[PDB]
Amino acid sequence: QIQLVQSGPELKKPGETVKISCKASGYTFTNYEINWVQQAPGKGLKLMGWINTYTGEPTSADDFKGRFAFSLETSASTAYLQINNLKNEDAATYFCARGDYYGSSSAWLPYWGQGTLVTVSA
Amino acid sequence: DIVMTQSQKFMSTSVGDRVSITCKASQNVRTAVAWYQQKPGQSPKALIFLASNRHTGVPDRFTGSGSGTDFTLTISNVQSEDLADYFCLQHWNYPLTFGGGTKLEIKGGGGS
Amino acid sequence: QVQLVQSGAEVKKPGASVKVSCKASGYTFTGYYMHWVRQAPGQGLEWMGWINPNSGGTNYAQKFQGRVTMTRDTSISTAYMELSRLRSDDTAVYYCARGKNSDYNWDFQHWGQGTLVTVSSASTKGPSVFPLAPSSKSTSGTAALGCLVKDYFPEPVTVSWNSGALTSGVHTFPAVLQSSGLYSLSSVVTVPSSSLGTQTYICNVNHKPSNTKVDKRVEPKSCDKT
Amino acid sequence: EIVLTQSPATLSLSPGERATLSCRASQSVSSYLAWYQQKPGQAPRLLIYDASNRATGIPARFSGSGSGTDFTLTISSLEPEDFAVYYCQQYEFFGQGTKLEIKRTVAAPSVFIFPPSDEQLKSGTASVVCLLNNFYPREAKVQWKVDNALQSGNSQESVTEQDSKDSTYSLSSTLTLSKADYEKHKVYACEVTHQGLSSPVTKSFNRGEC
Ligand SMILES: [Cl-]
Ligand SMILES: [Cl-]
Ligand SMILES: [Cl-]
Ligand SMILES: [Cl-]
Ligand SMILES: [Cl-]
Ligand SMILES: [Cl-]
Ligand SMILES: [Cl-]
Ligand SMILES: [Cl-]
Ligand SMILES: [Cl-]
Ligand SMILES: [Cl-]
Ligand SMILES: [Cl-]
Ligand SMILES: [Cl-]
Ligand SMILES: [Cl-]
Ligand SMILES: [Cl-]
Ligand code: NA
Ligand code: NA
Ligand code: NA
Ligand code: NA
Ligand code: NA
Ligand code: NA
Ligand code: NA
Ligand code: NA
Ligand code: NA
Ligand code: NA
Ligand code: NA
Ligand code: NA
Ligand code: NA
Ligand code: NA
Ligand code: NA
Ligand code: NA
Ligand code: NA
Repeated sequence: QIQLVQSGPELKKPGETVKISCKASGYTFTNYEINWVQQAPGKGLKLMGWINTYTGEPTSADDFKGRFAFSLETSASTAYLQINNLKNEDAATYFCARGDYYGSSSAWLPYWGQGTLVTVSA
Repeated sequence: DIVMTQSQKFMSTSVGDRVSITCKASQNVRTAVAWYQQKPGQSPKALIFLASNRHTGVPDRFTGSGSGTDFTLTISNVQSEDLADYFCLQHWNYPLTFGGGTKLEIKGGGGS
Repeated sequence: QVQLVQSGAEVKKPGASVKVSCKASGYTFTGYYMHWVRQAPGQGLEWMGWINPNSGGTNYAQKFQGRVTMTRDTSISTAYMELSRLRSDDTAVYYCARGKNSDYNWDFQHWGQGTLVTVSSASTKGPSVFPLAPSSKSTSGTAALGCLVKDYFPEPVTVSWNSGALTSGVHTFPAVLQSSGLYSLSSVVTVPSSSLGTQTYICNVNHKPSNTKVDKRVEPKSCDKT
Repeated sequence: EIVLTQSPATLSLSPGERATLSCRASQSVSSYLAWYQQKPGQAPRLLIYDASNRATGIPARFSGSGSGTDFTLTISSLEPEDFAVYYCQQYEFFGQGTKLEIKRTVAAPSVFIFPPSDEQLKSGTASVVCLLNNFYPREAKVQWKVDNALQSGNSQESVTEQDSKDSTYSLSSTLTLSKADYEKHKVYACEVTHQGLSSPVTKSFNRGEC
């Protein structure tokens, strides 16, 4: 039942802004946090931040504080990633993932969106 | 942040064989390690969580072991559809951190 | 109809081990995680861990890592919880619990009936029953009498009056754990002060752990002082 | 880690009234929170999941709500079967419980004192029992005085579950002394103070009397 659907690929220029969506369905949306992961070439997978879907309060990882904003739309069961002042290094595939707690540990990521490719063309 | 070290960047195997992918945590993460499979174009798919527990629908060919800092993913009876990248993840403390990834080549190849 | 039937009460000494079983019926045993939750006397619920009966994989609370082992036997749809190196504060009722949904969830909709595990160095001992004598000179138009059920182990004890014919006004108090390690309780009943000389009052005490049945007649104390 | 603080520790309400039970999480993570009911000698029963969804078979007078860290279980109109202990839960963590008991008119206890039996003294111990019978509220002060000397550390109390008929409580206080110490004194008294008593009640006996 569980599905996370993201917006399509984005072709942007340096300095512009891009807003990626993550639509959730098949479960109680506010029961699970949404996490955002960056997969940039040569850098591996990096957790960018996560958002409390119940209160809407986001949290950014250290390296993504500033130009990266995480927001919410509970009525549509949708989480958003917005990147401001796009740089070349922001070119990557971006994933949203649901965080689940199974006990005696922090949350892991059992369900991922299909990914969103962001291309920075100069 | 906790670092997850996958020293194996690449490995080649044949259908029917078995391979072990290792992952070294920089801190004691107890048993909170998960393993993922990623095929080209697709997102990562969860294989193991909490070191040794399989996610829904994962064949028992995939087994995980380890606690503390030494962790291993073992893929027995490798099938052509196992052609993919594999990453470990520590979910002991945020921020969640991923291993560098291990590409698994299937000499028979041509599947999934 | 989902049902989880656990093994009977257990008695162990410090340092020993205990293994509780949980027989599942009314659903596909291998399709649902099984959890274990305990509850100390007078305290709340405490999660211990779960097991995936399909795979055998487990996960234990950090407080019990290295001291608890969870297994299952799919051939008899039974899950097990083994806690070793027992100590006094492991005395508690141990439950198995099954989630609501077929995937992993914390919503424990189905519970076993609980298995009491007593950890103590005391040996099995039947109670000593003494009368709580009434008196026409101690009324607050009602007299009170009872039986003192003292120094027994382990829980539980049941008390009736007149083989069950007397029920109204009966109060059988919860047992208290004495510093000696033995339990003790009292059972009282209020009755008309006028019937103390006409009605016979006997308390029927049963301590099945020691296969003990005691009947004690309660009457006013015989005073002979001049 | 999440700490669930339930409040109040005990709620005293009458059948027909509305009960409001609170559960506060040390930090807000999600709405993945359930409520359970538990009666003496029984296993918990799932009431609410996802903070506000009602489990199958639960009457609709139970409802759950929440806002950030603060969660609330509401029982619109209490039935006699609703008085029990209630727990909240998020992941592996449980609240410590809220007891819901029946509030009724104040009722003073009947007080009785029982001396030790000759048979018990022969064994070498003396148990003196003081009985408080069918009173409300549950709170009562029971003090032992031996020859007008306050006793401390040598008595235990036991309370019954709230009576299903009159919604009262009964309490026993057992003073335990060795035969030797029991023979060193004469006057044994049980002093009871309760909201339903205009003045405290004292029951006493003198050792080796009538
Ligand atoms: Cl943000
Ligand atoms: Cl928002
Ligand atoms: Cl999945
Ligand atoms: Cl390599
Ligand atoms: Cl091989
Ligand atoms: Cl954390
Ligand atoms: Cl196993
Ligand atoms: Cl009396
Ligand atoms: Cl609490
Ligand atoms: Cl509050
Ligand atoms: Cl978090
Ligand atoms: Cl009070
Ligand atoms: Cl005392
Ligand atoms: Cl008590
Ligand atoms: Na990568
Ligand atoms: Na965490
Ligand atoms: Na580091
Ligand atoms: Na598992
Ligand atoms: Na399998
Ligand atoms: Na096992
Ligand atoms: Na009664
Ligand atoms: Na006399
Ligand atoms: Na509240
Ligand atoms: Na039960
Ligand atoms: Na009902
Ligand atoms: Na309300
Ligand atoms: Na009722
Ligand atoms: Na309880
Ligand atoms: Na804990
Ligand atoms: Na007292
Ligand atoms: Na009782």
